[PDB]
Amino acid sequence: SEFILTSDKLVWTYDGHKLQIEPWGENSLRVRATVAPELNGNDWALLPAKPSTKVKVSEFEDSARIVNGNISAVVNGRGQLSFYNQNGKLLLEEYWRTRFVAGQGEDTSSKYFSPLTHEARELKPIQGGKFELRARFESQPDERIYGLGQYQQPFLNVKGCTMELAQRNSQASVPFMMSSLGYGMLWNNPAIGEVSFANNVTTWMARVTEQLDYWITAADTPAEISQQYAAATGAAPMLPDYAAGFWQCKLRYRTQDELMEVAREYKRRSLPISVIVADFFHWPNQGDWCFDTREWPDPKAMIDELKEMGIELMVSIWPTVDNRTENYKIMKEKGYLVKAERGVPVTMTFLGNTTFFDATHPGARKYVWEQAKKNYHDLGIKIFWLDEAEPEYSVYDFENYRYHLGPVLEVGNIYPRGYAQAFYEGMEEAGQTEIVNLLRCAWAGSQRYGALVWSGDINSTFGALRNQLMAGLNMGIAGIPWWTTDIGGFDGGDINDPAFQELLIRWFQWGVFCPVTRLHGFRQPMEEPAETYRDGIAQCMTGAANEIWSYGEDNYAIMKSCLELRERLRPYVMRVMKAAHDTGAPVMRPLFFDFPDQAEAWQIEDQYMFGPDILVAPVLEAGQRSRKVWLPEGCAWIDLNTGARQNGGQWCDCDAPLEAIPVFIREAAAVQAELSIALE
Amino acid sequence: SEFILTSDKLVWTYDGHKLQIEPWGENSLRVRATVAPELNGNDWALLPAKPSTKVKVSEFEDSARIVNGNISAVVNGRGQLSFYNQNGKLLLEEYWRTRFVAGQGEDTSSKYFSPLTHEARELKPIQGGKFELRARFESQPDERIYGLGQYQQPFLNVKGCTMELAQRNSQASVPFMMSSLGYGMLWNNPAIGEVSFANNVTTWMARVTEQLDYWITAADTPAEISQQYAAATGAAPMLPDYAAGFWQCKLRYRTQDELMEVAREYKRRSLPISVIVADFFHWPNQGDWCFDTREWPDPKAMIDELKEMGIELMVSIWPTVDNRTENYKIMKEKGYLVKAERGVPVTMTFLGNTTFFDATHPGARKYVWEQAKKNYHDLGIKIFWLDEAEPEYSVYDFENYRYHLGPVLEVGNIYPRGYAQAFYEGMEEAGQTEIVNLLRCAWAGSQRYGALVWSGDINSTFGALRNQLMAGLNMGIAGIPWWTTDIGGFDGGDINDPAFQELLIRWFQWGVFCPVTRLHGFRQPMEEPAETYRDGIAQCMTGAANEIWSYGEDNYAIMKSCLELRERLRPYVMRVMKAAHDTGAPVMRPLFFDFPDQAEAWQIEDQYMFGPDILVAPVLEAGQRSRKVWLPEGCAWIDLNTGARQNGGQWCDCDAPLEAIPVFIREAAAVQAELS
Amino acid sequence: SEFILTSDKLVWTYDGHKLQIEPWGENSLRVRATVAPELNGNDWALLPAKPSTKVKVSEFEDSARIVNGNISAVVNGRGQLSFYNQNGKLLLEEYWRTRFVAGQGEDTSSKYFSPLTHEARELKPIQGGKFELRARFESQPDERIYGLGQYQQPFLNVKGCTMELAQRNSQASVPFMMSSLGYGMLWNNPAIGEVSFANNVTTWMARVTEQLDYWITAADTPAEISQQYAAATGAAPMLPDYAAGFWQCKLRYRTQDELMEVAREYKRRSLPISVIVADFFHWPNQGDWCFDTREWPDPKAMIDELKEMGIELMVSIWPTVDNRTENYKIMKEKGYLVKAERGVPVTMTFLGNTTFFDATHPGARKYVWEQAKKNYHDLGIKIFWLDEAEPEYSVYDFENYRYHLGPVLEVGNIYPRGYAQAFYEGMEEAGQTEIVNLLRCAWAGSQRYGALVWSGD
Ligand SMILES: O[C@@H]1[C@@H](O)[C@@H](O)OC[C@H]1O
Ligand SMILES: O[C@@H]1[C@@H](O)[C@@H](O)OC[C@H]1O
Repeated sequence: SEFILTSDKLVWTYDGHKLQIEPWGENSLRVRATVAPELNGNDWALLPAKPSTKVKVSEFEDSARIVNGNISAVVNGRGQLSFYNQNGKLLLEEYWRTRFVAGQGEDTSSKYFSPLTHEARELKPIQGGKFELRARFESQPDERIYGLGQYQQPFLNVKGCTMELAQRNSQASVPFMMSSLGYGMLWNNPAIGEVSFANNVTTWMARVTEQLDYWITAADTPAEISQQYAAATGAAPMLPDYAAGFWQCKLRYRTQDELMEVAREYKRRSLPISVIVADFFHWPNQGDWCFDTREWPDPKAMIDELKEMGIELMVSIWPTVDNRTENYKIMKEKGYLVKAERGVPVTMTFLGNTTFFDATHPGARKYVWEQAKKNYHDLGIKIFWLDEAEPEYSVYDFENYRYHLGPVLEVGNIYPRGYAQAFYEGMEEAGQTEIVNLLRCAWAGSQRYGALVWSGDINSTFGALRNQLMAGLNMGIAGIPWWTTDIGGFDGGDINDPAFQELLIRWFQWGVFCPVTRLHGFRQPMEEPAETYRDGIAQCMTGAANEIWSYGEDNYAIMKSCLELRERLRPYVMRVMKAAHDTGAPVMRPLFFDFPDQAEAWQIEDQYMFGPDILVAPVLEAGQRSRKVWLPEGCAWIDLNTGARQNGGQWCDCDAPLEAIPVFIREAAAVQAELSIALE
Repeated sequence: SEFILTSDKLVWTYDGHKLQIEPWGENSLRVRATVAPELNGNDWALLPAKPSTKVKVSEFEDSARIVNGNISAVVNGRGQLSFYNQNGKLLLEEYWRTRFVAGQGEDTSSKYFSPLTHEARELKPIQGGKFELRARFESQPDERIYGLGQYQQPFLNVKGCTMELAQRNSQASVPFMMSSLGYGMLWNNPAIGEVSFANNVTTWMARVTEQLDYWITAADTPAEISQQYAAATGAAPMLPDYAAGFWQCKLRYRTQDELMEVAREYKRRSLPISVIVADFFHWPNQGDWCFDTREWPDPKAMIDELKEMGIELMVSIWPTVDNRTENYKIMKEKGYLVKAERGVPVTMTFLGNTTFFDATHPGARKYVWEQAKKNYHDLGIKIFWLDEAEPEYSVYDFENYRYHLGPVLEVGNIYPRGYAQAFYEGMEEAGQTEIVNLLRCAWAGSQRYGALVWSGDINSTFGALRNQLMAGLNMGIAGIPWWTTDIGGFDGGDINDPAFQELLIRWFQWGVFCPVTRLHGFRQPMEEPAETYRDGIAQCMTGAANEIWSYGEDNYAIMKSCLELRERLRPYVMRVMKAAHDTGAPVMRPLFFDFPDQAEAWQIEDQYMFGPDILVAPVLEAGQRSRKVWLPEGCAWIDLNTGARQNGGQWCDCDAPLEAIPVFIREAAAVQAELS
Repeated sequence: SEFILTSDKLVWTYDGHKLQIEPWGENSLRVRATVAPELNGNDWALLPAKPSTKVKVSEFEDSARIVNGNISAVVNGRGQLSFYNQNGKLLLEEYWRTRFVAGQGEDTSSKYFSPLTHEARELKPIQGGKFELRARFESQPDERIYGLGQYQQPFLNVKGCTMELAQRNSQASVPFMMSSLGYGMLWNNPAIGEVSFANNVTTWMARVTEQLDYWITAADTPAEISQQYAAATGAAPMLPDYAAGFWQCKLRYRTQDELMEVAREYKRRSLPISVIVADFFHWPNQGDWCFDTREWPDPKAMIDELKEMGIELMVSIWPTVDNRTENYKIMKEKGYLVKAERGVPVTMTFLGNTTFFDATHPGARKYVWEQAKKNYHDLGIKIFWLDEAEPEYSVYDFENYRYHLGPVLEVGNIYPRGYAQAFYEGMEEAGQTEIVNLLRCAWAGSQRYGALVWSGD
């Protein structure tokens, strides 16, 4: 057992195991461990640390301590690590269950004493290869845990849940967690694996990795933890003003004329609309990244007319390259494609045999961007829909694929970040200052590349709606403030069905109070294409209509008033977006973000704060026409739908007719005067 | 998608996947699934089923259904399975998250619709080999889960916990679970893996296996579930009388004279003592399985004097075979040893380079038994301490070891069952009835081989005591009624330390109300052997004394009264042991076993029932001199220590002086008269 | 298909596969290939090359060519490589059997056209890991092949033989071959593997590696090839004069008295004797690296008398460290031991449970040297018997052991070179010139560390 200490770094070593703990921003430490000769140069999501104020390394009781403001790490003589805040409260301790550790007998008075033989930093060597990593920590009885990204499950607090650390359609692993004990932790490792916050033990796992790497931070409030995390992995940029308005989309406007008729119809009805969208397969083949001139005869004319109308066009980008295209040949020559480890060299079989571009290859990123620049951005398109961003392998056999940076098992989760990066850096280089792209997935730090994330191809049910609410709130805690969904969900909504229409309205009403308000879906009844193939290329179907007038008159009136409300909220939304850019605060956030000292704020999962001034209580059940709403203590609240003033610190039994979900405004906030509050 | 239905069997198939559901005892079904050409012949823990008269297989719309009494299974046209009780209530449903399944689009109105692509029955092919199995089930927000064996954790209800399906010192995987929703389930698969009862999904995993195999049972009460499980995997036999008395042990009586002096001191003071124990390294070398005559000059004379005193001798058995022994040579010739897949052919390095005998090899079982028969059983020893039963690899690299029945990844967890079987079958064939052996580990069905399990080499702390209460209760739920601990814990207790002495008293008081009352440990200050080596063989140390007079007179009086109390309890213990044999009920039970209709019985984890008539509320903290005790509704309760009558259905603040823990007797139960 | 050419380097690339060919000494080329982003910094046995002044790089038709004195490499537009001497004679040709390669159809008039689909440079990805390498070359009907090291087989010419690229007691993989066609080739890769010079195809194999790396040289005579190889991997030093005399040894002189009785009896009979040897287990325990004073009560007096007699003492060094020793404890603390990947942490069980010192770890080399220096070299011992140099695992499960430089599968064969290096560098640092140590095993370049190899048990 040997400490190698300096005035601002704590190293411990035994039998080739090196543990290194150091400052990494105010109130924060980075922890790395390896059994390789040295630590490698991989920083993954961590940006360079701003030098720390008042770091102190010391020795006591055969241990070493490193303090960095509000956090301290204690490594004992057996190499066992625990973290404390400035008040001496335990935040996080390693889980050890051994009788012999670091060449020493374990202390029999400790819960660490056990014949089971579990290590807290298990770097299990893979034969012929690298290491399978398990980092074990003790569970704590009181601990509530948030963040981790976007998971399809009805749990805000994920203590007791196990999350796959992998990217799949409708899932985003963004492995920053925030704990009710007053710390946050980033698992700074893009390897395929798992995090289980089991009641009996916390275990983070990487299938293949070179070393343990995580970042841990402490503060007295959630807001400070979020700010410290944004300083560590990057701030969201400022949202462009157009992105706070209404986004109209469906699967799919098949032609220029079809898309333009929808846009004109919105303007004819004097309805708000800021973005309209050309979904996938508007192109000749996958990997061409251009409009098919047969269905889209004059894209610049479309874009020019849309600009007169005050509407931005977004276009679908797919990361797939079909093996019959010119770009396949060139990208294959240059090694810009992902590779199958075994079997046929095809990563996806949707409407052709395609291979994903390698978003971890800087050359590939630049190649794909410059195709998009030439064929889209140069025409005035300022938003890209970066779909299939995981990427969506036809079969998720992560072991069978390899990237520029290594096997998908080792580096796979960073793919969506690189995909976002390709377009952000490219667009910034082309002179665009405010950049937002719609990403289906993300990793830690994706926020810095202007990633507006949406929750993918979920089904159209109340079950899904509930899952999306939890996922979006957890995404915000994981540092992704720009987040949205397909209003109505993606799959299964028949436009004539009363059950789906009710879901649509509830989801739309929630959508008004999401970071971005975006209507999209694959509506039934679907329509097969006229011809199944053209030039040997399989043709893409479309769903039914998905405009706000497509669901009858009564529903149109509700959705129209939702659009008008969203317009009135735009100034507030932009203030909250600025605060996200400035402070790392999420836009939609759990009640505990704004009211951390109130017990109920840590228990309630079916309410949230849309910025600091608006309390939202969505309706998550079919048929429900009332619900209970807790009003936080510390201010009075104005009921948006009735104008009644309610004191904080009580439960209200709120009416929830089909026409409105319960929403309350913080009394005397600037947003109160910006809204029209009717008296009923 | 194709159903193949008969009068008593449901089969579903698509793309080589075969799902087979059939009756397996009353109110029970066996579920199997494979992508191999056919199901194999491995039954593992399941005994032959008594034929069910009431089985009914039906087809309706696109689905098929099989009912066996109080359980039914429905399989839809997409091969997705859920279970219901006789009232039609959901017990358990598979977890599917796909857009396409069984050649069909998934229903978009169902929570099963998802692009994530998780199957409920994932048989993932291992390249060049067999399958990595994951069986996924939906979680339920109100589901509380018990059993699974013996885990070193402070949780009775294990909903939210993840348990490793592996055997290590102080852990036993016995993978039967009982749910508060009204079903029990056996994972009938000995593969290394894991069970995660996570809030978001339940996942059972097997690292290497040929097929999915589980057994599920339904009843309106826990008692019926326990009974149905015992019919599935085997009844505990009848406990022999002598096992209900006091078992005296320490690490370690180094000589015949040392052991005999302790027994003589117990008799000199007219104290109860039923079993005395010779711990490990009383032998010349590992794999000799005999007394070393230098320290044990006349074993027959020891056993005869102990018999005159009314005491049975138990002896340590280690499954290790040192490579310098004659038995290593012969066992190596016959192929009766465990094999390392890679590296030096050594499985443990404790006091020698040893290799474990293969408890899954029927020949090796017979060989080891016949050695123990010749050197011990023929002398009159009739209890064996089957230690290191996991077995305790120096390094738990399960992938690096192989048994007769296959790689340890595929079959490893059945080792302790085979180890118990070797001795139980051997002793039965030698004419012994009512067999009991002290096993350190178990698998499903170990109870049928007379396995008294103890919780291994835990530390001597109050934290450990708390874990042991939970583990023992969960072992009973998993069908292991004969269970015990080292009173005082194993490791770290200094006999002169007041703090340890307090723990010892609290643990002893609890041990009186355990299925077996057994004093053991490795007490400080330890003593190194005089000679480190003798004939090149590393010599084993000892701990300090561990007799009831070794901790002063005040503690002596307390433990003496504990032994006298245990003797008065013996007829009740034998009644509860017979009930365990007859009905599969545990001996130490969670409150919900006897009071399943009462909410508090499913919440309280620091009280339990010692049989149906005694409520026990252990003191689990240093310095504590009182505690809250919930008294179940439906009977009056008699305070064991005051004789006071208390009505059921209330919380009482109970006196808990150092000299007694709170214990209550069901009013008018036969044991009331027996105890005062 | 793309060539990236400079005046002294040929690079070809397609789909991330990079092939790099460059001069590496007179009449010699280095060949490397990888599918990683770039070539790594591992040179293994190759010393830095003296600059070649007349190197000529050209492109013609769809091909490219690099000439360096007596050798030239030609790479066609499909990335297929062949070597020629100054007379235009074919030396070595890659083995390809495909219908489609480097994005192009294969030529149907060539023996390379085949549905079999074998590549000459097969970097087969290991799932979650690195690469399994096979480098295939055409066999040639009258090629005779020599070198490769020390194999227990009655064949000087090894055309038609298959040699394991692994170290075992009585075997040494030193993977430099000399062909009768007039070239030499070093497989500059320490991975566990195989070289088969089969009549139908030549295949070099590496179980685990990051990249292909070999060195190839051409000349009109063997003597020139041997000279060019010594310039590439290092010259043997000058042998000390005592090493040409008679070395007397047995298993084993157990005591100081027994050894000295033999030495004196050689002198009493007026017989020549230059070296006498103390074999293994003259020490208290494995990893102590000192005389046991019970059997060897005054080592200084022994060495001084042998010096008067004109005799050098050599002593047995074992690389094993028994787990009861003080050096085990310290070497474990510092990470200076070889590690088992699975199972008991024991690499050899001969007369105790021992773990090998990691001869690929620079710190461990220095640690073991300094023990031998304190206990042997400071007393006047000038020769070390570096036994068990493979090292001799009780079980040769190469997949189950890992070194400082990586898994034994990737780097294992360089261990005996590091073991030699530890003592050579240490003795040189202590002021000794003309160093010779008795090594049981070797890799390419072991000669530069004064390695007198013997053929084992
Ligand atoms: O949102 C959808 C996206 O997730 C993908 O499946 O491509 C079509 C889009 O409509
Ligand atoms: O209980 C102990 C057992 O678990 C093992 O370690 O052998 C010695 C016994 O005292």
